[PDB]
Amino acid sequence: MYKDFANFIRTNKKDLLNNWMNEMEKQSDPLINDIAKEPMYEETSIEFVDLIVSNITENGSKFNEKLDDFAEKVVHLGWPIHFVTTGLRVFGLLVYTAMRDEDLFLKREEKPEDDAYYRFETWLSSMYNKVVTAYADTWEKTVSIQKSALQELSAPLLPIFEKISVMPLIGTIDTERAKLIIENLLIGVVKNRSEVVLIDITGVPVVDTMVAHHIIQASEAVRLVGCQAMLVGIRPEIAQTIVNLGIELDQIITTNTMKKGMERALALTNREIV
Amino acid sequence: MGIPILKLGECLLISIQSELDDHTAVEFQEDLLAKIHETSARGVVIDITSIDFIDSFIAKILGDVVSMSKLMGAKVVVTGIQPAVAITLIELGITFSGVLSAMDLESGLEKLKQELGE
Amino acid sequence: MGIPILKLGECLLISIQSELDDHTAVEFQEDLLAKIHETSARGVVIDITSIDFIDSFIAKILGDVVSMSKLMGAKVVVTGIQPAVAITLIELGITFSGVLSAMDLESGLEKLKQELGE
Amino acid sequence: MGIPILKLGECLLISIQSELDDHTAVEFQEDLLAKIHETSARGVVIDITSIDFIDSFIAKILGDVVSMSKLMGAKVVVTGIQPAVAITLIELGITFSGVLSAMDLESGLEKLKQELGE
Repeated sequence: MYKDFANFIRTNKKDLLNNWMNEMEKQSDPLINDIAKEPMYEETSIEFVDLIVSNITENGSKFNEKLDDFAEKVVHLGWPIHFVTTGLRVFGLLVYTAMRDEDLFLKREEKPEDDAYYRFETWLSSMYNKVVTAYADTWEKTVSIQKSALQELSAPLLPIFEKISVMPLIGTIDTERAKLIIENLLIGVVKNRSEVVLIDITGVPVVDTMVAHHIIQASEAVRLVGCQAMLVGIRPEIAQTIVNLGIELDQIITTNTMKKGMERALALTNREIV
Repeated sequence: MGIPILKLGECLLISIQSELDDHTAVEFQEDLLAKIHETSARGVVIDITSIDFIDSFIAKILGDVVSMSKLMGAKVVVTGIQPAVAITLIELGITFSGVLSAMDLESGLEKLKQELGE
Repeated sequence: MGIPILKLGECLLISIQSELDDHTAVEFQEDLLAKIHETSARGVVIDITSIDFIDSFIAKILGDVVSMSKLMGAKVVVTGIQPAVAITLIELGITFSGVLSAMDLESGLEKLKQELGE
Repeated sequence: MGIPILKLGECLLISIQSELDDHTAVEFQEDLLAKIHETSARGVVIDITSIDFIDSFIAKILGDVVSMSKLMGAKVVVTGIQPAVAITLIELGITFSGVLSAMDLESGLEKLKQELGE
């Protein structure tokens, strides 16, 4: 039941206000005081806790949307899952204290039993479950969109000259980025015909053994398709790793920087320098 | 059946449209060798565009075919080995495999024409 | 699967290896038309050397294909049409079959090169 | 302190006078890499005249330097690796060690100049 539960929430709201004034001291007092004033936070809390059980014992769509709004507001406000968990813990603490003091349960009886005594905790857990369910949706969505953006941005082959396809990569290449690089480079050289592909290594902070191995294999595969691969702008740490790999390092034709890499590629296409 | 030897311009063009391993490998190698010996062509041009799956078998078969053709004349894999099979070729059949022509058959004909004009 | 259409110098090459009825003729005409439509080639070259027996139906199919391609581009039956198939093609499918070489692929390719370069 | 990096013309010159085993080897490695990354010179020249005794570590480090700055430009080990150190380099550091100029730094500079001019 949700009616008498709301009738007792009419005082559990003041109990939770006491809970808030007890809890605000322990964690981030200046931050909480500065970001929002106490009366506004208190009224938001009582709105969140009072209309949850205003429906007929089943659910409420409007308050579900309000709970999602509260979850996103507390995510933006600086209350992660840990802070909401501390809030739930202090909620339980002050509910227990009020039970000791108020002693006014749901069902009318000269001495009520454990039924409502634990139905209170079950309803608290249900509210917390709904809150955490609404908590992670926006975070997962933004993680997904950021992952898609990094997936698309790692291998820009769009910079293209006449018979030249310069491919700059600047991020820290890991396993996934290395596989993405090789896949996109091969598919692009397939789609767009070319003769020289400049791989701009200048920018990557650290390349481990396997990433360097896959980059050299990318160069060899591009050569095997029929296009010279000029690995341009390699930095001494990457040279450290590449030679320490121990593979043969004569088929790759490197270059100090794209300034002269472009003109050397044009030199390969003898009459394209003009 | 599926090994279309074509002769033109004192060269030879061959094409693959079968995409299977065993009979393609054996019949292809024997037929290409038999023709390149029977008709004296300096440059033989091979096709891989249709192929979209390669294992170690066909990879080593192509390597041996290129080696033998080089043992009788100029050899080129005119069409770029597709990426899904380029990776397989480079992991196991580690070879330069003659000269290449960037998935352009006409480009390979031009390359062999200029290399035989000298 | 058995028709290796090839491109070189913005021309087109065909290779026929097996004869069949009601499947190969129709699939061949459809594939050749689709190819010559998607990639614009002003000269297409067809091959018959392998075949050694043609009835009325294949002869009519080849005549229709010749006129078909001539409706959008010059073509040639470059390959020697063998005496039996030549006699049958005259006897039932009465058509001059456009410009033809019918000696070997090289001769017709050279003829098309010299007729299209001008 | 022991790594006199000199830039003259469109080149880079180095003279070695430490012959120490580990510390000088690594500091020379790092200084040469930092200099070649800082200033872009197509040819770098290394001197080994002062040295007459080299163990495995220095030979490996020198081959590593050859690969290192070959990944960004041509080079010559101008000074003739002395007979003892040459033999040790062969028996341990098995490589061609880039282009060489055999003890005449004028000859090495001239060779690098004519290689860059063309």
